Amino acid sequence: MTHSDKPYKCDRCQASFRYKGNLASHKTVHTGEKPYRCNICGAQFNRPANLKTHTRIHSGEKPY
Ligand SMILES: [Zn+2]
Ligand SMILES: [Zn+2]
Repeated sequence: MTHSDKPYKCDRCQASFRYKGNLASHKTVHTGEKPYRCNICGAQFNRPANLKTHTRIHSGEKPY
């Protein structure tokens, strides 16, 4: 058993909410819809998975 009654909570800080609209309202507080940005190229990503795959090219440790 575990505590869980806020399906719509900010997965960035302690803040939590039971409504999706409220979450969006709270998101305005952070002011920065750019979690990850590639300085090398300039691409913006909302997920680290894509960034990890993107780093694949930048992965300098085996040129050939
Ligand atoms: Zn937050
Ligand atoms: Zn890049």
